[PDB]
Amino acid sequence: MRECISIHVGQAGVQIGNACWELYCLEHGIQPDGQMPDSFNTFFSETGAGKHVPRAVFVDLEPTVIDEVRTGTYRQLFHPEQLITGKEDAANNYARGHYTIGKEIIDLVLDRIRKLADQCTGLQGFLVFHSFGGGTGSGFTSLLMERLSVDYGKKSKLEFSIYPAPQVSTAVVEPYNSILTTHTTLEHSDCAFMVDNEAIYDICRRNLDIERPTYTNLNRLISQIVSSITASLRFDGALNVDLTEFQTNLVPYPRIHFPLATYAPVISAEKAYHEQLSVAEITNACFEPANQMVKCDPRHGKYMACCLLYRGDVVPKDVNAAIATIKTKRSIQFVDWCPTGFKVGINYQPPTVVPGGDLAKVQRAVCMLSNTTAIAEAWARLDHKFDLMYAKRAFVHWYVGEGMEEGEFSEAREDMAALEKDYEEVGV
Amino acid sequence: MREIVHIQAGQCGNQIGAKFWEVISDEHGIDPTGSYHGDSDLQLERINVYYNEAAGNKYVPRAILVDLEPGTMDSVRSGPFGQIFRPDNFVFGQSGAGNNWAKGHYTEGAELVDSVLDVVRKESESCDCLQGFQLTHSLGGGTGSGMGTLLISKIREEYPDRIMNTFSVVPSPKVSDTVVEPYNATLSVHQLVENTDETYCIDNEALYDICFRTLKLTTPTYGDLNHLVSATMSGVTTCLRFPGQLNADLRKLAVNMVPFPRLHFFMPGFAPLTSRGSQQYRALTVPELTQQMFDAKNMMAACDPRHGRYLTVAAVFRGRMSMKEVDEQMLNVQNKNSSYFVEWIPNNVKTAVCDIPPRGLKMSATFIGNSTAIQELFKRISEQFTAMFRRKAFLHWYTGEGMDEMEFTEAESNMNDLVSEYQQYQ
Amino acid sequence: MREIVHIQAGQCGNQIGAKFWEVISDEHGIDPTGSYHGDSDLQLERINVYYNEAAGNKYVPRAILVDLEPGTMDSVRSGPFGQIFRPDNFVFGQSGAGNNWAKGHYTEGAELVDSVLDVVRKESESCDCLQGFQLTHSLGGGTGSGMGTLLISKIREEYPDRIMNTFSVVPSPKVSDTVVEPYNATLSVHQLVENTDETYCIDNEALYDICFRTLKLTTPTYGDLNHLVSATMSGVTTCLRFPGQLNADLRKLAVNMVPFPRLHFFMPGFAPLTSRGSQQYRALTVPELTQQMFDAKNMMAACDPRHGRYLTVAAVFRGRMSMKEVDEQMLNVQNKNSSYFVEWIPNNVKTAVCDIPPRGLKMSATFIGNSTAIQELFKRISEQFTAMFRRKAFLHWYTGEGMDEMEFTEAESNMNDLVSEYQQYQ
Ligand SMILES: CC(=O)O[C@H]1[C@H]2[C@H]([C@@H]3[C@@H](O)[C@@H]4[C@H]([C@H](C)C[C@]5(O)OC(=O)[C@@](C)(O)[C@]45C)[C@@]3(C)[C@H]1OC(C)=O)[C@@H](O)C(=O)[C@H]1C[C@@H]3O[C@@H]3[C@H](OC(C)=O)[C@]21C
Ligand SMILES: CC(=O)O[C@H]1[C@H]2[C@H]([C@@H]3[C@@H](O)[C@@H]4[C@H]([C@H](C)C[C@]5(O)OC(=O)[C@@](C)(O)[C@]45C)[C@@]3(C)[C@H]1OC(C)=O)[C@@H](O)C(=O)[C@H]1C[C@@H]3O[C@@H]3[C@H](OC(C)=O)[C@]21C
Ligand SMILES: Nc1nc2c(ncn2[C@@H]2O[C@H](COP(=O)(O)CP(=O)(O)OP(=O)(O)O)[C@@H](O)[C@H]2O)c(=O)[nH]1
Ligand SMILES: Nc1nc2c(ncn2[C@@H]2O[C@H](COP(=O)(O)CP(=O)(O)OP(=O)(O)O)[C@@H](O)[C@H]2O)c(=O)[nH]1
Ligand SMILES: Nc1nc2c(ncn2[C@@H]2O[C@H](COP(=O)(O)OP(=O)(O)OP(=O)(O)O)[C@@H](O)[C@H]2O)c(=O)[nH]1
Ligand SMILES: [Mg+2]
Repeated sequence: MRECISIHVGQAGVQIGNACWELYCLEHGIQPDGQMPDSFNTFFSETGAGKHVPRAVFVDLEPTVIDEVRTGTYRQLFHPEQLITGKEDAANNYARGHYTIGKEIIDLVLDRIRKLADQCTGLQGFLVFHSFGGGTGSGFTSLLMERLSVDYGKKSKLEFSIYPAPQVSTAVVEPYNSILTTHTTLEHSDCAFMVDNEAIYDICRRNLDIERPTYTNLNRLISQIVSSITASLRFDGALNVDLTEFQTNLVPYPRIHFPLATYAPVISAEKAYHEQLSVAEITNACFEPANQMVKCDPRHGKYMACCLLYRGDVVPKDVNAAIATIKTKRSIQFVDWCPTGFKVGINYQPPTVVPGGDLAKVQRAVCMLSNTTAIAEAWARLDHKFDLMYAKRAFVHWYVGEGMEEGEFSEAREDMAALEKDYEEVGV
Repeated sequence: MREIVHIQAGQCGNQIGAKFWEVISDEHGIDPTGSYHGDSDLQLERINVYYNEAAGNKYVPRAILVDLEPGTMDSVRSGPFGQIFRPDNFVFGQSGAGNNWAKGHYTEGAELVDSVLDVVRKESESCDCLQGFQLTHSLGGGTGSGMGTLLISKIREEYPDRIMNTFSVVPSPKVSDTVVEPYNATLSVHQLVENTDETYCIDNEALYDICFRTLKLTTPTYGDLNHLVSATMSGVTTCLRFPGQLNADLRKLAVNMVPFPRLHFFMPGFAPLTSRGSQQYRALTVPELTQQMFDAKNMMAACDPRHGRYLTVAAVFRGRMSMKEVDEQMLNVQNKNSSYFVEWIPNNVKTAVCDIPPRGLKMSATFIGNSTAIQELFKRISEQFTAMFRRKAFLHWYTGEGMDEMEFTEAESNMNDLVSEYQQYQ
Repeated sequence: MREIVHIQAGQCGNQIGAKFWEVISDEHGIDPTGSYHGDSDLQLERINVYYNEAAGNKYVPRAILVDLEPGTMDSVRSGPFGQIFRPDNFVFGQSGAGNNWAKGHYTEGAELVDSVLDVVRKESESCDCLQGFQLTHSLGGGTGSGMGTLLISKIREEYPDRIMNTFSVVPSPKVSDTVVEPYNATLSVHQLVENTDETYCIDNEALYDICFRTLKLTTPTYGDLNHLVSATMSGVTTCLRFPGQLNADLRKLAVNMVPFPRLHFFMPGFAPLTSRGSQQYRALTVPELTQQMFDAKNMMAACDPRHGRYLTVAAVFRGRMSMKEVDEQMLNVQNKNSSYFVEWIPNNVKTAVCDIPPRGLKMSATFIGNSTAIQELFKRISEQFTAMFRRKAFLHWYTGEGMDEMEFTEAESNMNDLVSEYQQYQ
């Protein structure tokens, strides 16, 4: 009787949702036709007699990925009203995703959200996947987040954001996108996990022993992390969590709400035969820095809040002993004023592997979410990029021709410096 | 003729109560269908302490289950021994609190309080002369602690002279399982010092050491720990239901232990605790029971019992025993350790003996101690709490619900008042 | 026992009457030869309301077809389901009106109304206990409007105590079809004020919007719309033919709908409406039907509902349903939109339920609303009239046939009276 509605905005969001709904429809035994030959009401609606509908909205201002979906093998699954398509892309511009083109499509998706919210009882939150560097995938995200925090009020909202890398770059206006998006999403969203590409590249190259990843492998990893999060809602466990728990464990002040997510174990089938997997080595291997999904140094700060979800048949006495032998080490130092920074969750279901994928049948799995400190040093790196593209007034006319003023960039820089100094004050 | 209704609040007390009705229903010999299949007539003269006979000789228990997320109730109801609970009793909400004590106290509690009080009012008026109420909640989470707190406040506003039992798992010294835990602990102690006659503190780590170093278990699950708590509860209240040679009901214990009406936090324990590996190397006479009882590592709280002195001790025995052995070996135990006991209370024992044992074993015993060394645990709460209150951490998720800072300062002064009381008498 | 004859005037009326007898012969399970091939016993015990028996087990539909252009009579005679009419009914002249109301009301009526009145006298004498008649025509041209209104005034002065229905289309705001439209439209309204109990209105372009955005067809046709008007007609008359849990024939709806005599212009609607592709996913419940009902998009007239206030609502359902659900949902729709209904009319909804649904559906529902906002439509008619009446264009064609200017002024005066009467209670 506990529900959650997922939305997908932008290209990264709709492809990562293609992978996520692939894992979801694989998980409960349902065919892609939408029939099955009593808990999956938590993500699905029932359709009359012998049919099921997922709860999703795939909003894109560029029609080609929606047409690729409707031609794809999941054509018969969804409802053909819930694929909302604009007429013009944003071309990696934040103002076109927040103001100019995207404002003509917000009424349809808001009526769709209000219609999907009427068919349920105890609605708990929204899970909207979006990227930073793109135009429509951040501007429309800002508009929907501001509008929903206006409209619904006191319900939860969790995000998945793609972190723009310091070294690797694809677009050129990505610091503008991230800075203005963090300028406008800081107030209203509840907690948003950050995930980079290049750490997924490195853990794909080194731990699973792969040489060349396609984009679907990174999306399979992020979809496995999403399923590992909401597996405490989809079934039962000895010590269960739900979606309205993490806000009380991860968010100390109503400004700092930026955790990083991690998974374990990352192995191939050939490395899985010659190692018997106890809980101690995997809980220690959560803290090796090469397996963190964001390019940062966790040794360059402290750990503030730390949540753990377990999956598979794990008994709890060795769990408590593993956390006890974690805390006694020297390198993993903690913050002074937070002595109990652990939130533990266990589920009975073991995970499943996608056929043709990159995972073998491993009996256990760990998801670890961390609100640590040193990530904001990466913030300084990102902030430094902004200084370059404001020192010569680069690319300012392409932004101000769409209805923006110059003082917004200075207010964003002031807000980000304020966030960094609040951070370092709380740290030191 | 003395009646006790049962309320379970939260997740932890709900699983404890599932195993508790499991153990009691196995002991009195009644089947999960509700039909009676015991062996003697000694059981059925005393079945009215807990159950009701209902129109076609089927029996129902007297339980009311309370939570805010439905899946716990589904896991209890769909499982085995889920048929005998009457479906009018299940009262819950739909939102959930989730480690927010103001949400478990102020907001959803006002949504569920009148329905739960109405059902318990009908269940209390259906009974003749009730002796006590018992609740099982946890001290860590939101719905358990908050709704058990508000329920106890409403009940002691209603019934002024009926005693209250309350079994509460207490936060851990080594590793916590929730992050906002000292706030929950401090406010829950602030109300439990006000409104409860007896209550018990259970640690998880003491249960872990019990199942490791004495039982030699490899794979402990939560149901088994709950079976240990069920065994202690049945051992405390096996006197109401069966004949005795020195009987001791609940009010006898309540006027036995407490010297002063705030110091009612007990540490319980159970004996014997045997493994199948080392079963043959032992005998089972009363020195084995009385040596495994008065024990350092056998306590069900993570506090070394010789870190102070004792105030009072109660011991409830089960089996066909000999009384002269019992009281001479209790005087032997007080003779051996003269330092560990308060002198201004002499005769620091309280004894009781009933006849029927648990199913399969001959002798067993339940140990209850009001000691002072548990003050150490109180220190490791309040110290932690003060550190978080020095930085105003995590306050806004409470503050946006309706709670103010003066509540926390009053509760901290109350906890330091309670450890002032416990340091006064040693 | 209750008896209704049919009279079709005008082209649009002749086509929609062909489709009306089509859907009646498909709902009642009979064959185009007139012979019987139905299954149930319910389809023959109430066949006296629309047909008549004959020597040789042959059935005749009770209709009379009037016009002046024999091409459309050849069209309904040559096509399928043109066999069943009796050849004494096909009455017409040879001249044609040419979309001129003065000729149709004052010249051809003197030649045709005598014979039509004699045949309808014999047919109304053939029946036992008559309830009322219903006509189908338009409000835009010359033959249908004038001949229908003249026949209706003769029928009102003949039978003063029986009901009338008129399913007539009204002019469109965006694009017109005929240049002589507002003259005959205002004069037809001037007659329909006097001579008719009740009359529903259709606009063509709202049917175009419904067939575009909801039905999703590539090629909208005239016949499809005709079928939608036909389904409205059948779903209104569906209580006189089948028993139900709460039946409601036409006089009951007449006395439930109009509060005042001159406020007798309604707007109809149909439900459920889904396409071919999007058919399977959404369900067929009373919530989905009641949600799809109250919309600006469902309304088959060119009038926005939420620019004015609803006076009355009659919802006639078909299928096997549950009564407390539809009453609770009527209460929900009344509580949701309090600004949209008349305050001094409490409980603004009227509910009827019949058993036998239309064949091919598990449930269906018909909506009839009486909302005053259609005065806006009257505004965009009558103001237009003044424009032509500022320049006296096209007038001597009407004037040479025996018609004066003063009746145009009095018809505009009566239209002013009705639009100000809508304007007073708003
Ligand atoms: C104590 C012990 O190890 O023996 C078991 C029980 C039995 C427990 C049984 O309930 C087991 C429990 C397991 C240790 C755990 C268990 O699988 O999960 C549960 O929730 C239990 C407690 O119900 C389950 C199903 C067991 C094996 C054990 O319950 C525990 C560990 O308290 C129980 O059914 C009996 O009949 C007891 C009777 C004889 O006294 C012995 C044993 O109990 C005592 C008093 O020492 C029992 C054979
Ligand atoms: C909603 C729908 O598609 O109904 C079809 C009809 C059918 C319509 C049929 O008359 C079609 C119409 C087409 C949409 C249009 C059509 O080709 O041209 C016409 O003038 C129509 C209406 O006579 C034609 C020939 C159809 C396909 C359709 O008419 C429309 C589009 O209203 C009709 O013949 C039936 O048998 C109905 C039986 C079951 O009730 C369902 C359907 O109608 C209703 C009221 O739901 C029918 C299958
Ligand atoms: N003996 C048991 N203790 C349990 C069990 N499950 C959880 N717990 C204890 O719960 C303690 C923390 O309190 P909880 O989180 O259970 C109360 P919670 O906030 O979950 O209540 P809800 O708001 O109703 O969800 C922790 O110390 C655990 O040891 C169980 O099955 N048995
Ligand atoms: N739904 C439909 N509406 C129609 C159809 N044919 C006509 N009409 C509508 O009817 C409107 C009015 O037409 P009229 O009855 O005035 C034609 P009139 O009698 O004046 O001339 P004749 O047909 O020459 O006798 C016309 O403007 C169209 O909007 C049809 O097949 N279906
Ligand atoms: N993990 C992952 N990241 C992707 C994928 N596809 C694109 N990205 C990232 O998307 C980021 C750019 O933002 P986008 O969301 O693609 O841009 P947009 O929102 O579509 O804006 P428009 O092009 O105007 O429509 C790039 O940095 C990509 O790394 C994918 O399949 N998996
Ligand atoms: Mg794009």
